[PDB]
Amino acid sequence: SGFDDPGIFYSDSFRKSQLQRRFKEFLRQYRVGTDRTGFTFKYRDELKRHYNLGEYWIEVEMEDLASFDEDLADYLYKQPAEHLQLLEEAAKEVADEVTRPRPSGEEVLQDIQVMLKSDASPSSIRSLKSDMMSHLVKIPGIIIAASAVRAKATRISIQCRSCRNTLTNIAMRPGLEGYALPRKCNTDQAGRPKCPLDPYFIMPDKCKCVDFQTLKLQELPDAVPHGEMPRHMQLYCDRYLCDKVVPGNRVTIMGIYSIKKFGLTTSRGRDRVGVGIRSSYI
Amino acid sequence: LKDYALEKEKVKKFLQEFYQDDELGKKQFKYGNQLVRLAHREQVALYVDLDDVAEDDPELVDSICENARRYAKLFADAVQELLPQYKEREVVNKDVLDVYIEHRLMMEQRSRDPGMVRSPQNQYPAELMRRFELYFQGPSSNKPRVIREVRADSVGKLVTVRGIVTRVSEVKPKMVVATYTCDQCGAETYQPIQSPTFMPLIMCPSQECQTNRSGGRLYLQTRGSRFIKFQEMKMQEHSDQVPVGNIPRSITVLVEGENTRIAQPGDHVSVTGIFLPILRTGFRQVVQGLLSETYLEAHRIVKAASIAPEIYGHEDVKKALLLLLVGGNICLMGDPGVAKSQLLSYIDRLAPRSQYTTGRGSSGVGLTAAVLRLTLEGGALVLADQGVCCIDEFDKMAEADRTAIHEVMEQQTISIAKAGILTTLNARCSILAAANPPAALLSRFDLLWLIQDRPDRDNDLRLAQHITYVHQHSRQPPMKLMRRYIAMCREKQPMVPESLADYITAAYVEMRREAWASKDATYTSARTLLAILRLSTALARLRMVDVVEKEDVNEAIRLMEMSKD
Amino acid sequence: AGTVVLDDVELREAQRDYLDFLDDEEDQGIYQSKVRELISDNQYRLIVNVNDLRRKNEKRANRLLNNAFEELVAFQRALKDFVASIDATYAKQYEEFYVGLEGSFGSKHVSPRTLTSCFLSCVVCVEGIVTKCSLVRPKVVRSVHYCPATKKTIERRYSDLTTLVAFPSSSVYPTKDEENNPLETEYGLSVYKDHQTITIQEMPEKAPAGQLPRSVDVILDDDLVDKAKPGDRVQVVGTYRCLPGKKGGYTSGTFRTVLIACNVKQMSIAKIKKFSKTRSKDIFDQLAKSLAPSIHGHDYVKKAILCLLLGGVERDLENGSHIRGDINILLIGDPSVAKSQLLRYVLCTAPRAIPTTGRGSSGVGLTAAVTTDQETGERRLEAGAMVLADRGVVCIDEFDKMSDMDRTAIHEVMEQGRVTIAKAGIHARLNARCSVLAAANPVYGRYDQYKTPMENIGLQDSLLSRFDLLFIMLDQMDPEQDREISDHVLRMHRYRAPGEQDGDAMTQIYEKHDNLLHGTKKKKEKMVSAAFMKKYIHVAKIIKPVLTQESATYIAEEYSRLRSQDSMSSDTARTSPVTARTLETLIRLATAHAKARMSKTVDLQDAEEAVELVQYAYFKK
Amino acid sequence: AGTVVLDDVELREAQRDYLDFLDDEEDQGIYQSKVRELISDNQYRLIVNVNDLRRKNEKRANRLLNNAFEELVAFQRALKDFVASIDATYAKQYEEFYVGLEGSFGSKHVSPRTLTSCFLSCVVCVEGIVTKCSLVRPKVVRSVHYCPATKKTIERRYSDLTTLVAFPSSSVYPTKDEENNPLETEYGLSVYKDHQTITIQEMPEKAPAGQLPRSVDVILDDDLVDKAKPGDRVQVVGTYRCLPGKKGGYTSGTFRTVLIACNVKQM
DNA sequence: GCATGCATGCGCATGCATGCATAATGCATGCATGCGCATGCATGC
DNA sequence: GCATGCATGCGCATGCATGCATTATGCATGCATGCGCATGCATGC
Ligand SMILES: Nc1ncnc2c1ncn2[C@@H]1O[C@H](COP(=O)(O)OP(=O)(O)O)[C@@H](O)[C@H]1O
Ligand SMILES: Nc1ncnc2c1ncn2[C@@H]1O[C@H](COP(=O)(O)OP(=O)(O)O)[C@@H](O)[C@H]1O
Ligand SMILES: [Mg+2]
Ligand SMILES: [Mg+2]
Ligand SMILES: [Zn+2]
Ligand SMILES: [Zn+2]
Repeated sequence: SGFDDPGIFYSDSFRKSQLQRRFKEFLRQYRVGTDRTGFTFKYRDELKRHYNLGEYWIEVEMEDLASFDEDLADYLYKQPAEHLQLLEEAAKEVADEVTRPRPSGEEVLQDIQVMLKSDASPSSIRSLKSDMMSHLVKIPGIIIAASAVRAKATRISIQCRSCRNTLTNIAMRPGLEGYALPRKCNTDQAGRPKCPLDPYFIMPDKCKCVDFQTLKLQELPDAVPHGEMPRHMQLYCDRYLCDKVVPGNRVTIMGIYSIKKFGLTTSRGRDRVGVGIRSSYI
Repeated sequence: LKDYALEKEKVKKFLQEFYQDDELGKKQFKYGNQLVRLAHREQVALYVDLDDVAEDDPELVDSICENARRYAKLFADAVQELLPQYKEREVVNKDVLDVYIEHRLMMEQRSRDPGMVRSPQNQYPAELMRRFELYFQGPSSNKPRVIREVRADSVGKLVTVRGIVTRVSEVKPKMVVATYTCDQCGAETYQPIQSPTFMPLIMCPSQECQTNRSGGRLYLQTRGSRFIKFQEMKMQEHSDQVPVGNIPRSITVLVEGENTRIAQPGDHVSVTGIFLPILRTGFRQVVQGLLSETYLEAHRIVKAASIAPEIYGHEDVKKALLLLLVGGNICLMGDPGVAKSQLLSYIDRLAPRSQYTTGRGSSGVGLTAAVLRLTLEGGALVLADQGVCCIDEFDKMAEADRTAIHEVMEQQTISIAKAGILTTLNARCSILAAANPPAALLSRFDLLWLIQDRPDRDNDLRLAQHITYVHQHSRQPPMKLMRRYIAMCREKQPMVPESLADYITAAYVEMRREAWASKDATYTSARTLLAILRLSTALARLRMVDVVEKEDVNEAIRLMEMSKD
Repeated sequence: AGTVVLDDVELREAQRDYLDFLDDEEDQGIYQSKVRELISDNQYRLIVNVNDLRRKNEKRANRLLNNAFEELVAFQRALKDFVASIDATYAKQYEEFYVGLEGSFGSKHVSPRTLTSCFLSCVVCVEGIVTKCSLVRPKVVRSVHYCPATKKTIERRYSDLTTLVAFPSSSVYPTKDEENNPLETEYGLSVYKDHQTITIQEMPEKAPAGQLPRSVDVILDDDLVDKAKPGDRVQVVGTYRCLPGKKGGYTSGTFRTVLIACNVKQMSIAKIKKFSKTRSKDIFDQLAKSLAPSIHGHDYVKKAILCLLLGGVERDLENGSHIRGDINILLIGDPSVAKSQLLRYVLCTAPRAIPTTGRGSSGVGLTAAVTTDQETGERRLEAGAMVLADRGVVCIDEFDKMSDMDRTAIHEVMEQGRVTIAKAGIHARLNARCSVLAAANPVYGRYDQYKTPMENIGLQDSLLSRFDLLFIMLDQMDPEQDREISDHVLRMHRYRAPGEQDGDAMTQIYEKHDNLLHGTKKKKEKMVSAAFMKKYIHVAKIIKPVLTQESATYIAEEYSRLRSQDSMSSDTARTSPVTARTLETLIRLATAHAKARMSKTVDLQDAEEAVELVQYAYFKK
Repeated sequence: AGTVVLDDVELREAQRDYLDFLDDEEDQGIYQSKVRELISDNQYRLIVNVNDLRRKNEKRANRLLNNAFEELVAFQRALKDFVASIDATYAKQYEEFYVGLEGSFGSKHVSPRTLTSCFLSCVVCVEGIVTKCSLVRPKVVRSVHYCPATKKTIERRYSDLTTLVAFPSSSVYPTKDEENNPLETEYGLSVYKDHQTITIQEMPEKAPAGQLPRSVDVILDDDLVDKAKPGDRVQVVGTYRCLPGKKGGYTSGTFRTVLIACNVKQM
């Protein structure tokens, strides 16, 4: 009849998905104990208790995962960005499995932050060079500055000027990365006149927000070379990692070595010697 | 406005309630039996009467009348929910579509745990698994409307119309829901259709393809798709309802699965339908805004004794007309002023399948058939197939029409070979013709009746008295039964025994001998014997006898003698 | 848009002026009863005389003619106010009411050829013929949608031609919720209005000879959808505006001009009761005598024409049988016996009269035709002369020159009154109930007395039986008859219209006596006025008489007597054969005479008059 | 915009619930005398105990604490209805009335250091000291103009923070007629409302020793303009919302969070 | 009381996140009408 | 009645006015803070 639009539907199906399934089985199966006294389900019970108490975070030791299956542990050491997402989805699915009979009304299943911990000996901050980009590194230091906690968006929704149509549930990228709005209104309009150029506005009240913090880390005075100025580093903290460190503490931090991504902006200032340099962080 | 849940519950209880009506004189659970049959493939569509609902709640009926489509969907969902309760056994024999439905339900039970979260897009479309259709019957209190007066006030309502059929479309499948398979996954994608045209999809919305970001591409399938039977109908007003000096108006109807193949061109029909628009996108127009075209969606389509007692006299001609109607070609030639046209009009009105032509108005393309945007549409001779055709002022027709009529009478098929048309048409119809005062009529036709106006005083006075009675009291001096009697009569087929042949043979020979004695006689041939045999068989059929008898042969001989004299 | 207006002197004053215009309390105005009639009839528009407005308030009329849209808006607001005042309940049904216009516009009375840009944005009047029409289409005004996901219903309002210029923000159909939940359209709750487009051409009679015609395009709104049809002569009053083209960068600077109609017009008790009850027979006596003073003598033809004007009675029965009720006449005479004058007078007097000479119209243009529409590929029906003249009169001059096939075609109309049409793809039965006048010259130029009428007429018996009456007229050169004819002709010639100076270039029941048009001797009698004659004819045509038992046997016996006298008439020949149609003709003429004098039943005198007519017409010396 | 809403179960039910909450006929409630006091004092806002609402209707309190804006709108509508009911004459003066909140919020009692994105779009309570204040500035709500050329007056309505997101079509000051005749602004007939901005810091007595302080920014509307001064210890209850940045192509994805006060208390 | 220390205080430079300003051309579609063809109607002789 | 004339009628090509579709990058401005300077206050001896 040319008026309605019922949409699109699909049905459940009859290698990354297999990786997520492997992580889920690891979480549901892992146990620690003895043959004499049996074994206890470490991560299952831990996730159950944390979700029940309201703490949306768990900590995973890489040695346990390597014991369970070395392939996934080796994978996490090389491409943390994707396998972290897969492991978080597996943790969310397990938490849904264990705590199905929740109190009424609170049906919404929230995300879960997965932290990492290992017994590997650290390495000097001076060893950070080009070869370690996008890998997982462990570094000691002393914290000297900590900015205020701010808000950063993970899901956004935008509206059109003329026809007031909406694009919803757009996923933002983690880290210090931006987003560019589209310029064309994607609506089929025949006979109707069309929308202008650049018609989109960001709706603030319909976005998902998380905590955000930046830290300044200095090389340990115990390991600074004689007669050399100490070096510094900038750290990114998200969600539950905020407020865990006070300036002046001596900390060991495991993270990913990255660069900021805010587009191909032109260099500024009266000095323009450097070409193709992106500010780095962890 | 009222919540749909309460009315859905009311619909369910109404379907579960009624016990009242039974044909055999009892109290029978009708809707329960209908639902039990619906559980398996013993019934593939259900019709709901809005007169039975009126007993308990008329506001439901009014809301159904004004908002018919929403209530149709609600009824469909309610019946689908009720179906599992009434089911008692698995299908004894099932076809391809049932095999898909069973397999999909089985794997849905296999995979989906009761507690896992399911996206609103992850469900099956309602109409894909459904295999039964619901239609409504117009209220008896509701008065049928006229094609001319349905307007914007009637868009979206439930209406009942009566009209004449002029155009019918051949059956073709119509898409309901399209099924897609991804290039790199086992998932299935469903696309509902509610538009005259649609744009096929490309990428796969399945969860696995999304998680892997594989970029798999969809492909259509025809086996998994759902198709329905679709037909297009054209209707016109009766000549009675047209105002002064105007022309009949037309409307367009769409016809669904079981309602398909009910109506034929030239039939008078009553249609219960919903009046809905179609959004039109195309050539630019003068006035801005949203215009639309209207059309009708159907849910139900519904289609010796005295012959012309108003006309005085011609009793033997009336008997011959009765025999022609009953069956096993009659021509009348008369002076002007004798009502020959009115007999043909009565014959046209009485016959189930009939056509009536007046002369050059229906000449040429009005007969035979022609090609129109391509489909071939027939004329009066084609429409009257297996019926009776009536032609007035036969002698004034063009020669081509007369040749076509002769071909229909003798060969019973039409052959057309012209630029763009090369066909043979089946016309198994008997012809009644009228004319004014030739060897062609005697040789080709079976029975000729010559009506000569001899001015006898007594006959003229009686005719005047009868006409005055008709004009004054509007009724003759002291059809459904006739139609039923003819229908019952035509069911049987008598047979000719071996012995009577000799008698018949003798008669024929003697008749021809007399015709050879009277040199003024014109025609006797085996065609006359065939006509006599056919008339005797028709009379035996009237008596419902298995074996031809003597009285039928005598009456046929007497009728032929009266016609010839 | 939050912009609002607080004060406007002109609009408020104009609204006040219309409020005072439509009060009708201290005046003899009628508009109050008009509004009450509109409420009674459920209609929602009014027609107001422009001359009346100018008489009451000339400035408002000047402003309305010079400026249309704002003044029309003020009119509609005032109508809403007064409809609410008289009955606020009825005003709830309709959004806004409308105003029609009527009266002599004067200078603005403009032909389709003389419409110019000088009259833009004003109200104009135009007279023309209709050539193109389009199918009726609905248009959305208010839309309603429902969301099964959230159980919420919303409504959107549309206003496209209400505002002069529209923008892409409006006229957008909603399909999705704020959270992308699908919406289901609910057609029952929406609001639609009908729309049609027609084309009008300057009438060929008015256009200068040898020049191509010019046309205007008209848009018909919801109320005026079915008020026009192709091939019709109409007068349209409405606004003349420009058409906004759709968005673009470069424009040539040429707009399209479209007339938006507001009014469409099809151009056209005690006294009667007393006169009828007192006169009875004298009713038809005077009506026959006073039929046309311009024509001398011929009482029988005047009686027959009056019988056509009154006519018979259409009858139907249980079996669907139809019985004809119309009358048909054929006149044959020598030249200069004023047959064409009679035809022209019947054209002038009869309500629906169409003249169609012998070779002027062919068989296709008489009844109807079927044409394949190139725009859609469908088949459409075009009505001919006889279908247009339903329950009317068709006059055929020079009937003898008509071809045989056309007469065979006319047979269908003359016998049953219907036309059957069929071509592969469509078939119909159109109504064509009608009456026919025909005048035909004799074959030998002048009627031969010695030869029998059959040789002179030269027509078959079937066609003669189709006609109810045959009349033969002769120019006998009697000196006294010639003197009378000369007196009458020169009296009519010397007459001049009263109120017109000599030498210049160029209602009472009974007409005032005239010295020349009537004469000194005729002072003892009077003639009936034309207007009362038309009113009485219409009233008589409405009346439905019934046949009595006294006259049926009498008429049947006389029909048998005629069919036996067929052998007795030895001294004279017969003009027309006697068939079964003669009895129906007798009954029809009896009923026509019973219509002439308003009563309830058919009496013996009407039968006697019918039989006198039949005897006179059917035999000649 | 011609779009309208016909039915909404949640909003209508919430309005009915507040109507029953503020009746005080068959109960020992006091809000009727509070409304009479407000009418007597020409003030146009009310303060309602959160604990009282939770005791009478726990579900409404839960929804209001978890979702602020819609529930506050329903409160304001109910106040308008009851002010019209008791005395319709007084309700003519003001466009819409406002609601304050009071009582023990419990878990939502939050220090400026512990405000997080978890409490966004909810009503929060904060205790702090005032450090920065700004001058009071008027803001236009309804504008009125006059045309000496045509002797016509027009009025334009403005609504910026009433709606979550604003567009360039609105917030445009008219200066010319449809035929380019100049318009003269008439400041007497227009409508303005006052506006102020303050900053609140966590009290040094409460902050952990040796750590830098953290602060929040507050916007004070027309009624609460003069209720705060620098160097003062206050408690503020109000909504915690994001701030819409002006139009642009590329966004970094970091919003600004601003607390919009509804109640300010001098402890 | 005079000599000295010094926590407070002020004005102009650069660095960096947000924010502001710019801005016709080419290609597609439906309406009007010519040109070849076959059917069919009407008109003579 | 048969032979001929012919006004009507239909389908596919091109020509021409309106109408439709497309579409990121570079430069400017205000907030934060270092560095040199002079006044002035407070603290000793
Ligand atoms: N036997 C009859 N009985 C009654 N009416 C008759 C009879 N014969 C003729 N008529 C009347 O005479 C009229 C004959 O006209 P019609 O039947 O058209 O003649 P035809 O068919 O020869 O052209 C009809 O209207 C009919 O009413
Ligand atoms: N009876 C009459 N009375 C008056 N005028 C007559 C009469 N008969 C003939 N005429 C005159 O003779 C003329 C006849 O012309 P017309 O009616 O064309 O004759 P026809 O129609 O016979 O060819 C008319 O102009 C009319 O004035
Ligand atoms: Mg006939
Ligand atoms: Mg004449
Ligand atoms: Zn848009
Ligand atoms: Zn797939």
